[PDB]
Amino acid sequence: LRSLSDSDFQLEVRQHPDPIIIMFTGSWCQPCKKMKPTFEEMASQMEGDIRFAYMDAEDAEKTMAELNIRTLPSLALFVDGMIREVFSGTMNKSDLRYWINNNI
Repeated sequence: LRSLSDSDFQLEVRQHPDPIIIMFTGSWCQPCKKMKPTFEEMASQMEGDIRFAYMDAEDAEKTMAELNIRTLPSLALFVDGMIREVFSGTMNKSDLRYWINNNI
């Protein structure tokens, strides 16, 4: 999965036509380590429907600030370059599917 930084955000999220969910992550986060395989399993199922990417705290300070994202990991779904929903914390595979499909 691609990792994005603040410098990529305008192009890849605000300007890009296709939906994207960003998992915000960090180096010292056990919960993030266990959720990665789930996020990546979901990415594989939804390929060509929704894009999936990471943003590490160290590279996404400005993005996290303006989206007021603290909890880690966090998920942020964008549609038409606009924020749809932000989830704070971990999800198992079934809750993740429900969250995505219910929000698009």
